[PDB]
Amino acid sequence: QITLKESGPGIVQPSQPFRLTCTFSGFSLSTSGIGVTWIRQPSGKGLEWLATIWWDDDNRYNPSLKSRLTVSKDTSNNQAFLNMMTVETADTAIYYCAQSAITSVTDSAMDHWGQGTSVTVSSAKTTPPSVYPLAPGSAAQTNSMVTLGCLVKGYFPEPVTVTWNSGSLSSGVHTFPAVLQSDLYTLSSSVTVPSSTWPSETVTCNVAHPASSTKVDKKIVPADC
Amino acid sequence: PISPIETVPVKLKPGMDGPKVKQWPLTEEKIKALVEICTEMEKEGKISKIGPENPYNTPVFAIKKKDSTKWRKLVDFRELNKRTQDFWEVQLGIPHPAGLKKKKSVTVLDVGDAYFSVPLDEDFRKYTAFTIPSINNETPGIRYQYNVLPQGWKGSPAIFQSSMTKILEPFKKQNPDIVIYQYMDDLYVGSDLEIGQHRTKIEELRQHLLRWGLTTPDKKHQKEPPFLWMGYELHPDKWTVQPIVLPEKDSWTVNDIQKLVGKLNWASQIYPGIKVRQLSKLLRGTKALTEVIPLTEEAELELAENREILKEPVHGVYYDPSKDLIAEIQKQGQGQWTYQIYQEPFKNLKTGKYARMRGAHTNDVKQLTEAVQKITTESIVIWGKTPKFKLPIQKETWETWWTEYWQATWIPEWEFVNTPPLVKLWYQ
Amino acid sequence: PISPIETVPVKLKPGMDGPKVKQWPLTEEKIKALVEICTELEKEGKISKIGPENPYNTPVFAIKKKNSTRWRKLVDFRELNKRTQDFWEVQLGIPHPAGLKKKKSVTVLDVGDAYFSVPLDEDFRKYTAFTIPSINNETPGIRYQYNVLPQGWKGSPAIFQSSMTKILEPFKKQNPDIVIYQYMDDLYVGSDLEIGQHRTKIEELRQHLLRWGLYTPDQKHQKEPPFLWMGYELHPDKWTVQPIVLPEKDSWTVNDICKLVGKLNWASQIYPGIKVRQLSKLLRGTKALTEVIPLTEEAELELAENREILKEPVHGVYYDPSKDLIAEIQKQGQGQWTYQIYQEPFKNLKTGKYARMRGAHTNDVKQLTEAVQKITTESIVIWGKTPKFKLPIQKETWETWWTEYWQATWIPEWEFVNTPPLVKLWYQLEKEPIVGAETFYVDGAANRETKLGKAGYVTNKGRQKVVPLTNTTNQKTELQAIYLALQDSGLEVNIVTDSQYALGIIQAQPDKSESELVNQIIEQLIKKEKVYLAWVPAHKGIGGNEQVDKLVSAGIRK
Amino acid sequence: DIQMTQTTSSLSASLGDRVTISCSASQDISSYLNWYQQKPEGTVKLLIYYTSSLHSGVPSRFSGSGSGTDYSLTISNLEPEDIATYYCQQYSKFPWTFGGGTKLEIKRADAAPTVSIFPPSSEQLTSGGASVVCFLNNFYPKDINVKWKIDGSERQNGVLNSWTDQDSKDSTYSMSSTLTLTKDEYERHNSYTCEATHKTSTSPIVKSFNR
DNA sequence: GCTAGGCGCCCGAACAGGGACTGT
DNA sequence: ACAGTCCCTGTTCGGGCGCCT
Ligand SMILES: [Mg+2]
Repeated sequence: QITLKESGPGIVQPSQPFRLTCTFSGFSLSTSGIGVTWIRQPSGKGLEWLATIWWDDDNRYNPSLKSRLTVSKDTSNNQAFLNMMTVETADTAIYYCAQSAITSVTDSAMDHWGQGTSVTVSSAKTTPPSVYPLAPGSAAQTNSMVTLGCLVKGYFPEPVTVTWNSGSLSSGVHTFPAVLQSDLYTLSSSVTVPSSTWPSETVTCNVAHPASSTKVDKKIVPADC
Repeated sequence: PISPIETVPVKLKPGMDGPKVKQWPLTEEKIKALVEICTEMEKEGKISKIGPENPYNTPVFAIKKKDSTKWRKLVDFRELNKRTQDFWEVQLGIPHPAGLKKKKSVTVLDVGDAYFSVPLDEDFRKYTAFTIPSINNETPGIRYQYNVLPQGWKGSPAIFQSSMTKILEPFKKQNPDIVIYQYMDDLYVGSDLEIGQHRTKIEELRQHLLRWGLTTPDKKHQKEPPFLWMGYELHPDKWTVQPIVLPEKDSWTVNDIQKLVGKLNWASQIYPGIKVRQLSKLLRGTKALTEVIPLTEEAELELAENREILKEPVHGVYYDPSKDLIAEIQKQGQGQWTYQIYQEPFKNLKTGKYARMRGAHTNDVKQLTEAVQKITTESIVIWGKTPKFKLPIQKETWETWWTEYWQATWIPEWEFVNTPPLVKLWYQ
Repeated sequence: PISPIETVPVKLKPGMDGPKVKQWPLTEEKIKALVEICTELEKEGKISKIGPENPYNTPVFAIKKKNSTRWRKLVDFRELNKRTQDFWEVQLGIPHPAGLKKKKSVTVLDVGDAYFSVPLDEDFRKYTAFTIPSINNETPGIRYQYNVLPQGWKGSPAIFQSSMTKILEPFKKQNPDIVIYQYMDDLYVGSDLEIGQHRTKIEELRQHLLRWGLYTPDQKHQKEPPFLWMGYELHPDKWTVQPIVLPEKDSWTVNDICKLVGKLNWASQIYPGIKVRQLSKLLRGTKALTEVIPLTEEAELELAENREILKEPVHGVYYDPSKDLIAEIQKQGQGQWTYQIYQEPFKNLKTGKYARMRGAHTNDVKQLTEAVQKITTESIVIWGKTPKFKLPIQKETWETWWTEYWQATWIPEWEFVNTPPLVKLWYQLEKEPIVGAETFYVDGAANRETKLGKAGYVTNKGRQKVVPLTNTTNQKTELQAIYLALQDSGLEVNIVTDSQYALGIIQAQPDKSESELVNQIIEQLIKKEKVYLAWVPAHKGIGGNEQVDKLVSAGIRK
Repeated sequence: DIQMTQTTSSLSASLGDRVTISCSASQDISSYLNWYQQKPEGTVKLLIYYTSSLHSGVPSRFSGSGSGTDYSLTISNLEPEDIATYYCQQYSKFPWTFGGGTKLEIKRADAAPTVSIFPPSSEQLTSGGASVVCFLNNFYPKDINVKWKIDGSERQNGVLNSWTDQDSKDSTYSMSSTLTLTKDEYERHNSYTCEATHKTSTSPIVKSFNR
């Protein structure tokens, strides 16, 4: 019955501060053994401990970031806070908040966790992606299976939805995770389908970018010659 | 100069004078703390400087409570407490709640400061004198005495009871399911509430006291490794009774049978239903110890029968609040200690086993003092009185270190005994 | 002058009156001398004429110094003292130069006319009344009473020390960086101030004491290394005990033994190893006072060995706070132990020796434990800190002992220094009955009304022996029977008693005792190879115990 | 500052196997270590606390052990869910520290990378850019390298990459490499060679195009 | 017709308490 | 079923010497 949900800004300007909210239920931040811990996890890396705020206000901070951290709490409404000052691109990560608790004389672990809020650090402005089809060029198709692609370049921010044929094709589909292209994001998706269906039957690439309210389709037309 | 409430007259036992006990050496760390806490009480006028004209004395030392880090002054008023045992015990004593033993959790608060607010009988003050020593006898000892109810004196809680019963009226009315007992500088508060909900209610009680002038030590709760503060509350139900048990075997040598009858003979004083004639028969002539004697059918009929009596309540053993309490400890090795509490020879009231502690870290002296405290605590809770101790150690040894591990507001009455392994009457 | 220090109140023991002791007629020669003295003390405010109303008197006779020829007023307060209340004496122990810290500038001061400078409780002076009989039996001698602390009175020391503590009290609150070792009327002052700012602080002190009436004569230790303090000599970095003159007489009376031993003990505080156990057993007895006693070779070797190590000029060093303490114990003669407390390799702070045998039947592990304890206390008193030990006992030896001993024991952090003779247990004891050995059944008995009794064993092998004894008791005979089964057996045995008295003395694994019977039983235990004792409840008719009972119980019955 | 390290970084195994994860401490932590499970999605759950105590709800096929400096997690018989990333956390001293994580995979028969390359779309070229995409789909195990070669000579400058997680269906991995140049930098050449080296074939799998 | 108070050591006497045995 | 003694061992204390002020 213990639940925890992080609240955040998701996208934060560099050098500005951010404030995460851990809204919980099921326990009180006033009971003897409870405390609320904040964990970070850079995209790709492992778990990093930030700080733990306890019922008796005897808080403990990560020595590397104590200068930019401040953990608060609203015991009344069951909320825990985490402020970070002068954030850098290095603070782009998923932040989790979990209910830490001291059970006995040796038992002390983070019993329950949250799903985490993603906070990314960038000046980049919400700009839509430019979609480019990928069809075997200079190499005509044989008689087996052909692999068509789709390139989603220069967008911000995450995420983007990629499907094929309005969601019809889903078997040999591979959508790769994006990467940073000068503050912008760039990803590609590939689809493999028997040569007996392309280009005899149309294959279109579906790209959705919620931030910019843009939805564009691009048909994978075969090579010029 | 402190409280306009009328002073209550206290007179020592007829034909007995005041305490004239000498002051034992004190370590610099304790003198330093003791000199400080004494200076402050002098300013506030709880304590007055005195000289040679006062023929009485008592010992003092300080203990650095791992409870709250902060030091505490302790005055060994055991002598004085005997000299005035008419005043607090028979005259005006604090009733005992049979229900405190019956609580899943009980916390204990140090309500000593509460006493520094009632004027002590102007005449009786001479007896509370004490001396502070100095490293390398640099200066004559600095002496003081009390002007207000002193901590660690059996009379203080007795006198302060009037106002104490009034400070508790509200809390006890809004929480009739909580038991509260006062024993000297301690308040034993026990509840059947959940642990975390108990911690709260205690914390609330501290407030209610604070709203009345009574301050109670601020106990620390560390957030690292050994979460010792989880032990702060006692659990009277979790307390067990270690019974006497006869070994179990198939191949009983001559030796084994001897010891098995020895123990059974000892135990015959506790349980009159122990017979050994049928079992001793196996040993008749001058046989060699190392000789597996077959256990007879009607012979092993008592071995498995007597043990069926060694798990029962002793013979109509009841506690008498009018007789003292005695307690014995026997070093059972590998860090284990057993104990027995009784008022009469073999009719004991409790028999238990004080299992080890990792904070003791192989130190016989440290474990014995902890055992003494642990046992005293249980005593106060269950019956409401400290037992006299028959300590399995040498005087010289105990008096050199017991203070280094003492962590209680009170000091029990003890004597030293050199009784060798009488018998493993208490098979651990 | 005199002091403006509030007077300390003194009473007489509950239900007693003052001293009304008659005065002896003194000689016109002695009388006239006292008159000058008293007119002087009266002139200086120390004493005062009392009225005819004062019914108290204590004996006062004059006595001359066999060197200066000066006569001195000597008042004998033996009776007053027997009636003066009890004081809780404030002096708690003498100070030791070993606890002194190295200070830049050191000065020592002495108070002149100390006692005669502190006022006596006005409601008590009447008891210090004394009279100076006149030359002729004509008119009553001059009557006087005391106004200052009477020389040789019970409260004079306790009252002066407290007074003195109050005087320094404020001064020490304003100079927390200057140590004042207050002892009777002698003051040691030391600090890390510059010779100039120091002497400017010392004068500041002398003028503060003069304010309270305490005079500090110019016969004080000003920049005078070594300083003569407490019977020692304080040098910049080293201190020496003042020349101890070992008494070397022709014949030796019991009294001369007491005069030698005490001076030896006094020296043992700084002199490496000093044994006394031996020549101390000379007065051993009821023979008192002046009675020549024959100095055995036992004592001769003691005196010779000591005079040698006492002829070795040694010293001590001061205490350094940062560097902890180390106490090293050495095992010497029967019950004689020697220790050296230091903080740096062979830089002794203080030495000493303990030889108290606690218990009738003890052993070397016990006594070592006893030495460690009394050393700790002694250190706590001089340094307020528990020292680290370097004991000559194997880590394994100790583990065995405390782990098997039923009594609780312990020893603070200690290292093992391998310097013989090492301390260890001389004989073990089987936890389990050994297989392939006679399992003896020993017992004894005796008659209180008579004096003698038998004692013996009955083994499983049918063997029996009963040796009768005279002037013995149950405890001795039941202890005798265990001695037999020891002599009458191999290297492996299984004795079996019915008395804890005997069993207990044994399990304790003693290696020394008071009575011989036990010294013999110990000698056997150390000689054998596998002993095992077992206990059985006597008079309960059990196994091989009945055999020895009836057999030895020729005095008792059933 | 207690450094917690899990030497074993990425570990593959099969359903039913027995796996043990090692967590080494930088100093004695007196058995004050907890174990965490983080599913591929991301949710984090507490398995074991205090070296070897199961948190209510975690299956019995989970068990911890270790002491002093060395600690180990043992999953008796792998189940589909188990295959995940595992973390050890120490709390005998703040700051609290976590291991390095040990990804638990699914063992599969080896497979080579199906390599496809793509000429910069026309639309991309119309803007003024040019990206040459090169997919390396479905292979085993993960370890793989890529090298770009323009008109013979190789170019390591301008190459982006993207690796995928072990597919939860066929247990394979995939990678996407993209060489981005300019409209000029691109047209000013002819042969663009995508080369991929996997453990399956000694010969690097190569795919190229011209003009 | 010469101190007091304090600490130390060594010694033996008186005490005190726990056990064990003898007599109604 | 002890009451009345006797043993034995551990502690306390009074005495004398040492040393100090
Ligand atoms: Mg017998």
